[PDB]
Amino acid sequence: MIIPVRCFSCGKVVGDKWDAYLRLLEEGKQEGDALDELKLKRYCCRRMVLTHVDLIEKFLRYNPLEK
Amino acid sequence: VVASKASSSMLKIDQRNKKLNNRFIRKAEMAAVEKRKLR
Amino acid sequence: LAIENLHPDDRLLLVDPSPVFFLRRPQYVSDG
Amino acid sequence: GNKVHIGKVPIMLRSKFCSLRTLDEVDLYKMKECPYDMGGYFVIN
Amino acid sequence: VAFPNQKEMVRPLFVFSDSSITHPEFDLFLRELDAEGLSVMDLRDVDYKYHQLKEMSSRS
Amino acid sequence: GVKYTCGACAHNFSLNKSDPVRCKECGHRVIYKARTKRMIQFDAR
Amino acid sequence: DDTITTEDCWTVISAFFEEKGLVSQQLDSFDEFMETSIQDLV
Ligand SMILES: [Zn+2]
Ligand SMILES: [Zn+2]
Repeated sequence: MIIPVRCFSCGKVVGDKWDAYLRLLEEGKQEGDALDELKLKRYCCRRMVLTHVDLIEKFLRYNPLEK
Repeated sequence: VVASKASSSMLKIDQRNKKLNNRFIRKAEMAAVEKRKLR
Repeated sequence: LAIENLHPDDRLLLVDPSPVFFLRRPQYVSDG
Repeated sequence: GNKVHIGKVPIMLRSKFCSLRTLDEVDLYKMKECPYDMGGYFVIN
Repeated sequence: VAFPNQKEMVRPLFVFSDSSITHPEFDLFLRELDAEGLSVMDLRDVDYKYHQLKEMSSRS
Repeated sequence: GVKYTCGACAHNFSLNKSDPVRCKECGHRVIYKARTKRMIQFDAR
Repeated sequence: DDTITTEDCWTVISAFFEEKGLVSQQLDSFDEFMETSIQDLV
């Protein structure tokens, strides 16, 4: 739904690296190189950013219920 | 629509990745099939 | 220019101190 | 003798006679319909 | 609407202010009415207006 | 006495248990209650 | 010409799913029923 704050397995904070990851991918870097540049060594952390699906961008497209 | 910046970036990444996959996977398959043929 | 435009002998100088068909690059929109 | 009303036939969603066949992508959100919904079912009660 | 001293005016609704009418404002309105030679609404008519507004606001 | 919110235009209003269930300004038939004024506390776990 | 690989087969399958969809049979059957079947039943 939205990038988790901590890696499930170990507990490293990965919630502050989603925007940087997208910026790096925008510049043409490969996914492995982008994850390496963010200093994500353990594959337990790498799966958190690699396999995250961002669904909040789909929930936000609905008109807000209040105003 | 006025899509958000993250969505536009994701769309660009998806287009690039689709093109790169369509090239590299096809090239690897062509490389493998000729080797399997000559064996 | 890129790695392809490099001379083949100079490419041979790039030695690690090939793609495989079953490792796709991740996507987000898929297709259909 | 003219158009006499004989009944009401339930409409399959996303079919040719459904209101969602048109409306594009943007208006599908204003109607609170998921664009991933595929139709093919009826709504009875 | 119309000021007593001034003439008739057609105004939109938002021109009025939610703030209460002050003592000098009502005094000036009374002085303008006296200058024109007009009177103030009767207390019976004031009660009739109050009942009309209460009926209208609580109507279903 | 209790607030309500329209389902289409998100307009706040109130009802007196005798008005028809309807938005005053767009005539929508579906309205929602507003959130309670009580304190809401969570354990952050 | 040139040989056809697996990726071309997946391109063709993608075209199939782009046109038809996954529930095309339900919608096609219902459209056929509404367009012509009711009139013939009458
Ligand atoms: Zn970890
Ligand atoms: Zn409304």
